[PDB]
Amino acid sequence: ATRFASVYAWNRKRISNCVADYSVLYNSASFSTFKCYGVSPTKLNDLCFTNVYADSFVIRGDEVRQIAPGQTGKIADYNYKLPDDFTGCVIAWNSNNLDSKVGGNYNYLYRLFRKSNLKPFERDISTEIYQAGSTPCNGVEGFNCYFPLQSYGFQPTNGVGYQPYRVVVLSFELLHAPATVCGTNLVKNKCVNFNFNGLTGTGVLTESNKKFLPFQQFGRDIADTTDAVRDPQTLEILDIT
Amino acid sequence: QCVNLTTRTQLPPAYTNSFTRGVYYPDKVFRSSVLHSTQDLFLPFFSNVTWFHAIHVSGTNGTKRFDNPVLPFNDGVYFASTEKSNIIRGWIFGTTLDSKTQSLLIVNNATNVVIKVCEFQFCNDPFLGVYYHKNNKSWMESEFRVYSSANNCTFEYVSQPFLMDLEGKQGNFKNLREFVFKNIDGYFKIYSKHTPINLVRDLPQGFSALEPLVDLPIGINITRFQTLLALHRSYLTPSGWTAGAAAYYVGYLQPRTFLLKYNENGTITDAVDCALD
Amino acid sequence: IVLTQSPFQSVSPKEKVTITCRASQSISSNLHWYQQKPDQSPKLLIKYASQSISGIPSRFSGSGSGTDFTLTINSLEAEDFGIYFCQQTNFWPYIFGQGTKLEILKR
Amino acid sequence: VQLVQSGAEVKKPGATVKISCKVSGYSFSNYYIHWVKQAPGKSLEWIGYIDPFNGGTSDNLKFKGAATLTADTSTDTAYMELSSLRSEDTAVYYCARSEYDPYYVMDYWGQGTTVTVSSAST
Amino acid sequence: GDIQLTQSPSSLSASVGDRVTITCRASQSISSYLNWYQQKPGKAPKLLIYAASSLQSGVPSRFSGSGSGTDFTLTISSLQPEDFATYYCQQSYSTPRTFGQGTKVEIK
Amino acid sequence: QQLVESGGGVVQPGRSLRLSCAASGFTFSSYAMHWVRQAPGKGLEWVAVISYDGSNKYYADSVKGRFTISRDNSKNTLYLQMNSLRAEDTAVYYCARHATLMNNKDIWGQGTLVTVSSAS
Ligand SMILES: *[C@@H]1O[C@H](CO)[C@@H](O[C@@H]2O[C@H](CO)[C@@H](O)[C@H](O)[C@H]2NC(C)=O)[C@H](O)[C@H]1NC(C)=O
Ligand SMILES: *[C@@H]1O[C@H](CO)[C@@H](O)[C@H](O)[C@H]1NC(C)=O
Repeated sequence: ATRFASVYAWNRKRISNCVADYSVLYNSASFSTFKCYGVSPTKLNDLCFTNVYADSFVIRGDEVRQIAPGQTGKIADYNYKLPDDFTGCVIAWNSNNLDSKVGGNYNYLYRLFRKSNLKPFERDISTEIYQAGSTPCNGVEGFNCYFPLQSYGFQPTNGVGYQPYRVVVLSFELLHAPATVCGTNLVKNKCVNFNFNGLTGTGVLTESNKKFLPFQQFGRDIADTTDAVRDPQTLEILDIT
Repeated sequence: QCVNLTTRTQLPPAYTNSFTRGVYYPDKVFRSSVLHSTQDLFLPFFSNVTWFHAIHVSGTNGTKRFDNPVLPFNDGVYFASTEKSNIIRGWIFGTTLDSKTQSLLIVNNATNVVIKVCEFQFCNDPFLGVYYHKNNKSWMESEFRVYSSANNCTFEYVSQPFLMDLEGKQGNFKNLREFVFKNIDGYFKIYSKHTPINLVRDLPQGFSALEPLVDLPIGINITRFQTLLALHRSYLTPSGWTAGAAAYYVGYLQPRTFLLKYNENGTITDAVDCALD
Repeated sequence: IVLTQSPFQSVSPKEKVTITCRASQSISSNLHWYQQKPDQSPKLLIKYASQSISGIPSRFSGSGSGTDFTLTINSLEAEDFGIYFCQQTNFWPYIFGQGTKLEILKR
Repeated sequence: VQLVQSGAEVKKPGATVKISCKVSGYSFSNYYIHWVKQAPGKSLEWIGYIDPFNGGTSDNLKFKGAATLTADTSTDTAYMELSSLRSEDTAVYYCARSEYDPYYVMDYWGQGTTVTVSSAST
Repeated sequence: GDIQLTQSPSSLSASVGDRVTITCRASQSISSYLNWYQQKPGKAPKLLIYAASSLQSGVPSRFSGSGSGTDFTLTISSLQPEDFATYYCQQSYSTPRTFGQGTKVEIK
Repeated sequence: QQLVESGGGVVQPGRSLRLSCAASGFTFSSYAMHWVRQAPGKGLEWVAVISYDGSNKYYADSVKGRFTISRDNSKNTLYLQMNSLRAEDTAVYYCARHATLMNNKDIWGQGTLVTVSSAS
């Protein structure tokens, strides 16, 4: 994606009803800090999910160690909060060639103060004035009270510890809902056990000229046996004897 | 938005008789020249079907009658229309017809129908407004003349347009278009068909087979609904609304046992209800 | 994002040796150079490709140019030599140097 | 200052080996841990890095041993479980102390732990 | 009542390479909430120091702020031929905000 | 990034003149905004605030003329109507912002002349 927001207004994208391309995640290998939880990253290729939350933002190259489930520091204190029990992966890399610009990057922001620690996964777009001391400022700025938000300072003149990371966080769950997001060569005329689309049986699969209507799946015979099936990957009419 | 023109009209719902109608394929399984029998929700033959009119000119001058009510879903719903010039797009299917429940919002906005399962706020007189943009000379569709709020949305999908024209035919087709809507077991499935009809209004004796379009995770009970409309604006003449005329057919489904006769190519022609007589 | 090293580097005491770490396509400036004594844990010679860890004598340097990263040691001694490594930086996994065995002649 | 690695292993093919890297001499939650393999006659190979305070697995697929690293924070130990042992999994296993911040050296290591995967007995 | 400012001197005709200390004094004890502005007459007031002790982008350290409480200091150093303009201090402690009367640094 | 102002002009005393100032580059919405006054040869005198992040309006009691201030946030614009005029207010106005130890957002409009006189 071309434009991640900051951490005070981080973008969240509920994703379901598709398939996971978890291979090139590991084959990317241009990513600085790439960690996971729940069960092993090699294991998560097939072990799949009801409903995932993909939320991303941009933070500093020093504060990214604050991003860890159950730590402290500003980004996890007032900006974006991983829960106490977490499943997903933290994906983190540098985008110094895009974000930090000569003449100064000050598009990005964050919240530096709030009158409590932040509830998990809940953003804070309320840019009203917090009153640290008791003197009421009441919306306008003043004394004992500060502005809530602050920018980052990004230029390519920064060191490597001050480079912008485009941290995308993937979070997962499991429910009464099914695994809506989830990650064998055909043998002709061979007695072969099989499964097509969950349909299971044992037969001799052949080429067959009986002609389906497109939406259809099975064929059947007089006896309510499963007579003929269509190969889902390459549409073809396959008998079952 | 929520601009509204109830224009309530009297008179009894004009009924009709579906002769052989509303027989879809209740499976993907390909069968050839066999008699298959299942007991499923259908519109039973020789049934009372209400020929409703969304917009109805009864001539003196003008007098366009906007009657289309919110209608209960009951067990299941059948739908049929001709509409050589489309004025119909989608349906509002839901329960509260409001927030607090999900909303099934089918918009066949040209050309990419964007099916929507969301939580909306549907107005008192919802329908799709159409106007002229003046930028790129294109007729847009204002979609919030239907509903004010769109938020919380649970599901979204896009497909090739279910509603489709052919025309050039100066009639003699009418492009009779049928859509069956059945909500079960987490799958609300849509069916369709397109048929020529030369008769003035009502339905012929032929059989109409409806394939399932998409089988979608809906998970909501829909007890009530209303159709949607496409209207526009006019300019000074002795604002403009109610483009053309609009009428359609509605009937409710019901569990019945049909015997299904497939053809050598699996095209069902003859279906017979068991409980009919 | 794979790095390439030269197999063996044959020099003598007092001469300077340069052992490249050459990464396909883009490089990250940081790099980590490793001295492996036979059957012994390689010890990090160069960190960040601009600094050497504490206690490492000053003949040891590291650097990079373009797609290259050089391990360059001046005034070699027969005590010093051993197989040399680099490590890639970031880019998901770090591919460690294939290794380059430093031989020193004149014995 | 001290990463002490459990004794060498010898396991039959397809079997499992979990090796421990014990820590002392620094602050164990202030540093990530890399696990590095080196085969016979061959080079360093990084299998994964872990976090002491949380999961940190970013296992390069490389040889797929379903590898999982676990930190036992009480003893300041890091663990490496390697299953489906294959005839080329016979190699020395280094654990490598990394910085908690995006910096990633290993300045101090364990000594190595050899695991031999062979159908032949010891 | 209001918070009075005291900007001294209200003008200082200066020369090349000077180090001018334009003082803004306060009637109350203000923590650091004082600023500084560049205004050539007819321009927009370009902010120079924020919180009385911090530099600004585009403005090098030839300007340099310090002070707290009542006493605030504009530390202009190595006075440049473009720096000769009408300048201002600024409270943000309470409401109402007042600004200083201005100090015009100008070529001798 | 940029601030634009409504047109200044010569207005008879006692009248009213709404002041429009639209933003660009970044929104008005997340910030406050101010108005200040510069009479010719006179110092910059603060006038009034706006505070959108709640809702509150503060005026200078030095020039306490009920110069009303409110928003058009969706156009990133701000409206202060010149009420109860008197001739010494004849000056240029600026749209303003204060770096309150946190931000560096002090952005200033171009400046337009309000004139309070019976002679055009
Ligand atoms: C279907 O939606 C209807 C709401 O319209 C729910 O039916 C209601 O059930 C309660 C009893 O729990 C009755 O008192 C109401 O009269 C019913 N509504 C109507 C309109 O009659 C029902 O809960 C939903 N379906 C399921 C399976 O829960
Ligand atoms: C249908 O309606 C007609 C009146 O138009 C009535 O005579 C008949 O009994 C009804 N039958 C059914 C099945 O609703």
